[PDB]
Amino acid sequence: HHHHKRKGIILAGGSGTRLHPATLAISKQLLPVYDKPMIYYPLSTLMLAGIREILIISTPQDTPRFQQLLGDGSNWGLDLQYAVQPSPDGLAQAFLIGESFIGNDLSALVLGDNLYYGHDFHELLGSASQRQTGASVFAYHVLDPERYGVVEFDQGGKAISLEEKPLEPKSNYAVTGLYFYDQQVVDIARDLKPSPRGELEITDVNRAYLERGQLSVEIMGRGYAWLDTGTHDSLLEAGQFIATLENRQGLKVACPEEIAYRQKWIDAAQLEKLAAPLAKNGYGQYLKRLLTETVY
Amino acid sequence: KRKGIILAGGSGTRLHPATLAISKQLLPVYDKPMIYYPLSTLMLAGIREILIISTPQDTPRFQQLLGDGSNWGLDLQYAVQPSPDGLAQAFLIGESFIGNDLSALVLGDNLYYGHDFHELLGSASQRQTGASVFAYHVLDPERYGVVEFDQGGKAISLEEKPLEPKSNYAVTGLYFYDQQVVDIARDLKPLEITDVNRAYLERGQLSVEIMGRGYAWLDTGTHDSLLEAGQFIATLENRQGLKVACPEEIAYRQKWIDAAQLEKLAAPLAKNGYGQYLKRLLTETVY
Amino acid sequence: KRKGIILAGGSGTRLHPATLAISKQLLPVYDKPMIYYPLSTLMLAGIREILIISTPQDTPRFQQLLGDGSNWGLDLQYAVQPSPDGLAQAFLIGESFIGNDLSALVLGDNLYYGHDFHELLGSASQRQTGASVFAYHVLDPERYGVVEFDQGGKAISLEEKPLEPKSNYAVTGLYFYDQQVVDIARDLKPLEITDVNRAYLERGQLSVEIMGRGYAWLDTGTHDSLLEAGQFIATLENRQGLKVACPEEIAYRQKWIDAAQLEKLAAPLAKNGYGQYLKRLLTETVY
Amino acid sequence: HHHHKRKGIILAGGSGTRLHPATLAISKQLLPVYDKPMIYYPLSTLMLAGIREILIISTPQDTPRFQQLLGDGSNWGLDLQYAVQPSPDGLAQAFLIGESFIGNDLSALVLGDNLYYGHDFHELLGSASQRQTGASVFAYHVLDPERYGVVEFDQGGKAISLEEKPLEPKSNYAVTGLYFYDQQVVDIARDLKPSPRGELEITDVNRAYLERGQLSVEIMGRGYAWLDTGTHDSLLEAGQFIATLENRQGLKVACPEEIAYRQKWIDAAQLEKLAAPLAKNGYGQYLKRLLTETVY
Ligand SMILES: CN(c1c(N)n(Cc2cccc(F)c2)c(=O)[nH]c1=O)S(=O)(=O)c1ccccc1
Ligand SMILES: CN(c1c(N)n(Cc2cccc(F)c2)c(=O)[nH]c1=O)S(=O)(=O)c1ccccc1
Ligand SMILES: CN(c1c(N)n(Cc2cccc(F)c2)c(=O)[nH]c1=O)S(=O)(=O)c1ccccc1
Ligand SMILES: CN(c1c(N)n(Cc2cccc(F)c2)c(=O)[nH]c1=O)S(=O)(=O)c1ccccc1
Ligand SMILES: [Cl-]
Ligand SMILES: [Cl-]
Ligand SMILES: [Cl-]
Ligand SMILES: [Cl-]
Repeated sequence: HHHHKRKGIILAGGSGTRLHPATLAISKQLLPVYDKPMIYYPLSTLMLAGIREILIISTPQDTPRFQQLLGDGSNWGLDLQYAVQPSPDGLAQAFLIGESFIGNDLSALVLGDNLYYGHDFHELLGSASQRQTGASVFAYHVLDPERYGVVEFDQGGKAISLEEKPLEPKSNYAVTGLYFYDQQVVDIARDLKPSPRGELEITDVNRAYLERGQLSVEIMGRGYAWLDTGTHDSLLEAGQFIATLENRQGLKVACPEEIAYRQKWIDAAQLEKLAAPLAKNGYGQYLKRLLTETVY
Repeated sequence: KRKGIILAGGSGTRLHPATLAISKQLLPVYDKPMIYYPLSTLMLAGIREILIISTPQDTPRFQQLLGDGSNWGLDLQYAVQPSPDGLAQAFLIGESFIGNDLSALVLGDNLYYGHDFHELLGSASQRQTGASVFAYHVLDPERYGVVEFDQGGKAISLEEKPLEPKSNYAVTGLYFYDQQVVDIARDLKPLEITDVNRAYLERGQLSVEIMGRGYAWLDTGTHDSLLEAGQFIATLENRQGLKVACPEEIAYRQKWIDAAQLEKLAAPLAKNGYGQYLKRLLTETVY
Repeated sequence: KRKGIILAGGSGTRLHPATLAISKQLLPVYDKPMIYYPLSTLMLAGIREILIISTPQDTPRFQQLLGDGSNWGLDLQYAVQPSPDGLAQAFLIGESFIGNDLSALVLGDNLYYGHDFHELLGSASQRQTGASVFAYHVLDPERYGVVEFDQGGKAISLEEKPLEPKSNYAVTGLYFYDQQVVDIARDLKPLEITDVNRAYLERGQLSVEIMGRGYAWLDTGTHDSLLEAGQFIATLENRQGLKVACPEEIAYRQKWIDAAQLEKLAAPLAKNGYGQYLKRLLTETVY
Repeated sequence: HHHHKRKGIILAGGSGTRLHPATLAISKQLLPVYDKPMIYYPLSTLMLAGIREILIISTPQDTPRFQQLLGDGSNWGLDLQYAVQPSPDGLAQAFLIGESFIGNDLSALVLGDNLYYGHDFHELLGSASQRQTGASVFAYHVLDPERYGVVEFDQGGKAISLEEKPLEPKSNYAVTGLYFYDQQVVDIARDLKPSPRGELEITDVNRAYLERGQLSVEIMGRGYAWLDTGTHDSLLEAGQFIATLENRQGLKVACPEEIAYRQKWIDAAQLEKLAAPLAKNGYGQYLKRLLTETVY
C-alpha cells in the first residue's frame, strides 16, 4: 500500500415501546426537536467534527424513512450510507455492523438522540478528532449520573474507573453519547461478551481503552448544554430550549445546510438550490439569508 | 345518526423540515400523535363512524397507525385529498361516506380541552337540522373565520381571514351539519368552509354557540404553537395523573369496548406509562 | 352572608433566595402577583369581605399592594400569623373577623381555572349549613389531604399526607364553612385543616364535590410548579387576548365597580398591556 | 502619589409601569428568574469578570430592598455600595451618579436585567477587563436588532458605526448590556446632551470611544446565550431556560456564593456558614455539596 481520516456512525436505533404511542407512528430520531428532526442534531455534531462519511444505523423498518429524509448526503457535501440493526443488542454492536464501513479508518460514534449546544463546540471536537491514536470521550456534570456511564477521577483529575449505570455512582460525571476511536475499536468490539442485561456495552469498550492507558476523558464544561431526549418531558424541554435560542438570535442550531456551507463542503450556488423548495417557509428564507449575511 | 370527518390535510412545506420525515397530524403533542386529539373529540361527541381525509402521501400512514378502528369500537374509513383546495372540499370527497346522514367535521390539528366538553358537543350533535359551530374569543381573529354579533348577541356576518375583523370571536375547527351540506358544498365557487357556514347563516339555520374562556382551544399550526400545546397538555397530565384525549379510555368509558378488550390494548404498551395507565383504568374509579 | 380568608402564609426558607427579596404570594405568575388568583377566586364566589392573613414581615407588603380594596369594590382587612402553626389557625386569628357569619378559606398559592367555575363555587357558597370542599384527581396524593370514597361515591375518610393514600383524590385549597368552624377550630389539638374537615365529616355535614378533570388546579409551591403555572396562564392569555384572574375585570362584571371607576384604574396602567386591556373592557362585549 | 483595578456598576433602574401589575409589588430586578432574584445574574457576571467593588444604582424606593437582599457584600467577599437614580434619565447617567464611586479607576457597567450563559464566559470577560485603555463592548447576533444599540461592521470585520434603536438596522449585531471603560468615561459622560428621547444614551458614550479609535467590539458568539428579560414572556423563557440547565446538570448558573468560593474571595469555613440558614432547601444543600464535590 502507498499513502498520499475519520468516519462517522450515528446509532439511531429502536427505542422500544417506552415512548409509545408518540413513537407508534414513527421512530424517535425522526421526531422533531422544535423545528427539525432529531437526527439533524447528532448529524450536525459529526459535521462540526469535520466528518463527511457517515453510517446511519437504524431498525429495518426505519431505515427507508431516514433514507428519504437524508438521501446519500451528496446535496450537503456528505456521503451517507445505511445499515440495519435487526435487534437492539447494545450500542457497541454498531462496530460489528459498521465493520466494513469503518475498514481501516478512525471512527466516531454519536447517539441518535443526543443534543449538544455551546461556544467553541467546533474546537472541542477538533482536539478529539485530531488525536489519531486511542479513544476520546467527554464527561459532563449531571444530576442523575445513574442513567449513564459514570467516570471516576482521582485527585489529580485522572480518570481511574468507568461504570455503566451504577446504582451508586462514584461521581456526577456522565459519559456523553459522543465517542472518538482509533483503528483498535472493531477488534475490542469483537471480543466483548453480552452484559448481564443482554447488551454489548459501550462502557466495556471504553474500559478497554482505559485499561491500556489510551482513553482521553475531556471535560465538557457546564457552559455547554447536553440535553436529554429520553422522555416525553425531556424532548419537550429540548424543544423549548432550542426555540428560545433560535428566536432570540435569528440563527439556527444544527442546521446541516449551514454547517456544510460554512465548512466549504457546498458552495453558494448549491446552497441557493436547497433554499428554493423551502422558500415559502422560515427555514428556506433562513438558508437564502445565509447567502448574503456575514455571521461571525 | 351522525358521521365524522377528520380533515388531516396537507400542511405544505411550512413546517419543513420537521414534516419532511412525516406528516403533521402524526407529530406528537406531548405523549401522543396529534390526530388523537380531534379523534378523541369526535368520540366524545358520540361519533363512531369516521372518515380520515389526508394527502396521498399521508393517508396510508394514518391507515397503518389507526387501522379500521375496530380495536377501539370505531369504524374508520379513509380518503385522499389530491390538492389542498380548501376545507369545504371535505364534503365532495366525503360525499358517498356521508350518504344521507348528518355529519360533523373537525380539523386535524385542532385541540380542545375543558369541563363538560361532552355536554357542549351533546347539544350540538342533538340539533338534527341546520348547522352548529363554536365561536371563541382570540387575540388574532385575522387568522380565522370571524363571527360578528349584534347587540342582542345574534350572529349577523361571517368573514374568512378579514384584514379588519369585526370582532375577536373566531370560528373554531369543529363543525356540525345536517343533510344539506353536501349540496351547499357542490354549489360553491372558488372552497371555503366560511362560505358553507355563510349559506347556513343566510337561511337562518346557523347556530353559533360561544365556547367560553374556561375552555382551551389550541392550534397546532406552527412550530411555536405545537410546542405550547405540548407544554399545556404535559402540565395537565402530570398534575392529574390522568390523560387528555386518550382514545382507548374514551372508548372504554363510552362502553364501545369492554374491560377485556381494554386489557388487550394495555398489553403491548405494558412497559411504558401509557400502557400502565390503560391497565390502571381497569381498577380505578375516576369521576 | 359569607366572608373570605386568604391564607398567604410563611413559606419559610424553601424558596430562598427568590423569596429573600419578597414573599411568595407576591411573586408573579406570568403577568400578575400570585395573590391575585385566590383573590379572584373569592370574588368569583361572590365574596367581597376578605381577611388576608400573612407573616409579620409580609402583611404590611400585601397592605401596601392591595389597600382596603375600595378601588375594586371590596372590603379587605389584614391580620398576621406569627408562626406557621397550621392552616386551621386561620380560624382563631380570623375569629373576630368571621363573627357569626359563614366563611370561605382559600390558600394563597392555589390557582384554579375552568368553565363554569363561577357556578361550581355558587353551589358551595349557597349551602348555608355544614362544610363544602373539592376533591381533584392528582398524580401525587401523598402531598395533600386525601379523600376516600365508598363504592357509592360517598366520602368515608380523610387523611393528611398519608404515606399510603387510599385514593388519588386530593382536597383542594378552597374551603366553605358554616358558623361551627371557629368552635371546631378552638377544640383542635396539635393545627390541621384536615382535622377540621374530619370533624364535619364525622357529623355527616361535609359535602365533597368533585372538581372534574376539565378544571385546572395548580399549585404554586415550588420553583418548578410556579414556572409551570406561568407557562400555563401565558398560553391561555396569549391565545384568547383575555385575562385569567384580573380582579378589576371580575369587580366590573360583578357590578361592584362601574364603568367610570374601571376607567380610572386603567389610567395609571395605560402605557402597558394590562391597562390597555382594562380600557378595552369598557367597549368590548365578552361572552 | 505613589503606586504599589476595575470597579463595577449594576444599573437596576426604574422599569416604569411596562410590567405592571407584577412590578407594583416589587421592582423588576428583584423578580426571580427561576430560583433566584434577577439581580443575582448581572452581579454574578461582574464577579466572573474579577470585579469585587460594585455600585448598585436603583430607584429611591427600591434601594432599601436591594440592600436587604445583598447587604454590603462582605459575606461574599465583595464591597457593595448603593446609590439612587431619582428619575430614569438614561443609562449613561450611571457615570454621573457613579462619579465619586469610580474615582480615578477603570469601570464596568452591566444592566440589571441582562442574563448571560456559556462556555469560557470567564475568559471572554477576562480579555475585556484586562485591556486597561479604551472601552470594550460585546456584539451578539439577534432577531430584533431594532431594540438595541446596533453595530455595523465593514468587510474586514471592523466596527464603523453605532446606532441606538435604529428603525432600519444596518446589521443584526446588537450591543449587549455589558460595558468596560477606562478613566475617560466620566468626562465623556459629563459632555453628553439628552437625546431626542430625553435620555443620556449609552450608545453616545460608545460612539465617542469609537470616534477616537478606542472601542473594542468583540463578538459574543452564537454558542453563548444572551437572554431577554424585558417582557413577561421573555422573563418566563429565561426561567425555563435556567431551570432546564440547572436540573440537567445539578449545578447552578449565577450562584454568587459559588462564584466567590471558586474565586477564593471566601474560604470553605465561610461558605459553610452561608449554607447553614439555607440548609432546609435545595439552595443551601447545594452550597454544602460544593464543600466536598470537585467540579471541573
Ligand atoms: C450553535 N452551534 C453552531 C455553530 N457554532 N455554527 C457555526 C459553525 C459552523 C460550521 C463550522 C464552525 F466551525 C462553526 C453553526 O453554524 N451552527 C451551529 O449550530 S453548535 O456548535 O453549539 C452546534 C453545532 C452542531 C450541532 C449542535 C450544536
Ligand atoms: C379532559 N377531557 C377528557 C375527559 N373529560 N374524559 C372523560 C370522559 C370520557 C367520555 C365521556 C365523558 F363525558 C367524559 C376523558 O375520558 N378524556 C379527556 O380527555 S376533555 O373532555 O376536555 C377532552 C375530550 C376529548 C379530547 C380532548 C379533551
Ligand atoms: C377564566 N376564568 C375567568 C372568567 N370566567 N371570568 C368571567 C367572569 C367574571 C365574573 C363572573 C363570571 F361568571 C364570569 C373572568 O372574568 N375572569 C376569569 O379569570 S375562571 O372562572 O376559570 C377564574 C376565576 C377566578 C380566578 C381564576 C380563574
Ligand atoms: C455557567 N457559568 C458559570 C460558571 N462557568 N462557573 C464556574 C466558574 C466560577 C468562578 C470562576 C470561574 F472562572 C468559573 C460558575 O461557578 N457559575 C456559573 O454560573 S457562566 O460563566 O455562563 C455564568 C457566570 C456568571 C453569570 C452568568 C453565567
Ligand atoms: Cl464551561
Ligand atoms: Cl367558561
Ligand atoms: Cl370536567
Ligand atoms: Cl460561539
